[PDB]
Amino acid sequence: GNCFSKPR
Amino acid sequence: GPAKTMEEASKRSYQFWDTQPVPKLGEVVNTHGPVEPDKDNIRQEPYTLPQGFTWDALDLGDRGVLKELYTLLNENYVEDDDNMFRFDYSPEFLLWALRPPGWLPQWHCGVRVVSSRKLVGFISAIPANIHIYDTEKKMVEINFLCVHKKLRSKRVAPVLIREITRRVHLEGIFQAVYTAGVVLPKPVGTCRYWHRSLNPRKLIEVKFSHLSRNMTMQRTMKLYRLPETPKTAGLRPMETKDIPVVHQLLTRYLKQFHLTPVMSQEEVEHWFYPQENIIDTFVVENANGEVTDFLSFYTLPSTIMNKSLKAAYSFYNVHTQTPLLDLMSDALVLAKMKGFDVFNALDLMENKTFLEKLKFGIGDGNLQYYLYNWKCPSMGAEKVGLV
Ligand SMILES: CCCCCCCCCCCCCC(=O)SCCNC(=O)CCNC(=O)[C@H](O)C(C)(C)COP(=O)(O)OP(=O)(O)OC[C@H]1O[C@@H](n2cnc3c(N)ncnc32)[C@H](O)[C@@H]1OP(=O)(O)O
Repeated sequence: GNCFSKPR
Repeated sequence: GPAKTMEEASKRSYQFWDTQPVPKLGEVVNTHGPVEPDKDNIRQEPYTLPQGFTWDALDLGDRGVLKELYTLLNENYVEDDDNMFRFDYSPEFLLWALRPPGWLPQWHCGVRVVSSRKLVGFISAIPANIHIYDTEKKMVEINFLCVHKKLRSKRVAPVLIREITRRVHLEGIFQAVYTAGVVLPKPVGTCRYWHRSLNPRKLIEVKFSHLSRNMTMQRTMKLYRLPETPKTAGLRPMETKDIPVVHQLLTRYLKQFHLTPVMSQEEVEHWFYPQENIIDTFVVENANGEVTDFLSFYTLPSTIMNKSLKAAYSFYNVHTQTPLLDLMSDALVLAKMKGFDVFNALDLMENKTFLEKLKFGIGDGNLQYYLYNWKCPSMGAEKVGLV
């Protein structure tokens, strides 16, 4: 299962 | 509740995972092999669900059932740290991820409310041959664990993990691989997501990203600006005749890492033969007609909880004659040409050689890689070759 990352 | 850093996790107590054949969180691992002897007899009965819920295997060839699956996932699946974005899995995409060669319908495990038959839970298993260090073993890749929002925190996810394990034990498989955004016992490797902007304004309005300290909107656009056309000679979409050589290139290039898949030519066709709005793959045919490199990225848009955020996810990129930096640069160009908003890539494999040079920024999410019932030393991101 993925995770939703995004720019720090 | 969930834990996102290992420091956060080492305080937590794992009522379920302490009962599972996975190495404990603090345990240093220097052995090589399973945690559990293979079981000679497997429980025939399904596990007991809480009163009012029943097991059901989902036949994704029925378009209605497949519609129930994505509706469940598109309303209750993975969200970001701040609850602003949620994946938008298309039906044709889930068929790609859930019916690869060797899929079994009893591994499309769903939970339905008895009275209403409403789909409220799901978990999946697809077969995969995994190379871990110096052992090639058949495992399953567990994906799409999902409990409906109205059923959360009622210990239904452990039941799903047990029941899918039982259904995989029945086929004689006793190991599994899987990823997650939270920390459990016990990560064999931690990979960071990086983000390369392609349309800076779209990601700033939607609040995916933010303008850096002393940088206007104008400068940010001139920064991430890209050529209209790619620069590698002989770049072209992968075709049927490229299935053998894409298998060849990928089979070999993957051997330098420690956690990799092992794909048959039928599996290489499935995972890499292009499908619009699902998977893209471009090969590099040189001046002699030989294919020397290929890049690939899959499509996964995200609903914005407030249209959609079109994301491209780096898949497998194999270089032998083109420099990986040029390969991945053209990948960014092709993603921009196709209307994507952002190019997401992990720091696994050789990705750390280009992430900074190609204007990727770091993301607030790590992807822990886990192995079930297999005890081995952990590795760094550069050794994880499994996307
Ligand atoms: C031989 C083959 C074996 C095959 C099986 C291999 C194992 C597969 C393992 C699973 C591969 C997943 C692959 C993917 O798809 S990872 C993707 C996970 N999906 C999501 O995050 C979607 C949004 N969230 C949800 O749908 C629910 O919140 C979930 C289902 C995550 C749990 O929401 P809920 O609040 O209803 O949970 P609970 O109270 O019923 O039960 C909580 C217990 O489960 C532990 N937990 C929490 N999150 C995860 C997680 N993400 N992975 C594994 N375990 C998790 C939790 O710490 C606690 O255990 P412990 O802390 O007491 O120990």
